Amino acid sequence: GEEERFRAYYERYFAALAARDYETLLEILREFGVAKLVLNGREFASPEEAVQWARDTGLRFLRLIRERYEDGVYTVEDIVSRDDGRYYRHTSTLRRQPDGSYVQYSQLELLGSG
Repeated sequence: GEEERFRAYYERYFAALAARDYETLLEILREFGVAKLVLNGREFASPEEAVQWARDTGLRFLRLIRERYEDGVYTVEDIVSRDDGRYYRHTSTLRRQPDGSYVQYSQLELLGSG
């Protein structure tokens, strides 16, 4: 039931981001086995760097748009914002690796600012 595991993990994830609780995001990434994040092609070598990014930008959660499940590939699209008022369409693709860790590929597309 990898699809159920995916969805329950994302509930914990987005709810923690709705609380701006960046440390819980870290524990969830570690527990699920995400070893690496690549964001618009930039390497974040471990969950530490990913959550440092979230804290440093002041990442906020606005809206979930869709979730799609495939064997070893979980795709989510949501809307997020930063401290500086900028809004993004976020497409995350979590890919299971041969050794059972996951790599998250995030694409962030600017939706604008006030």
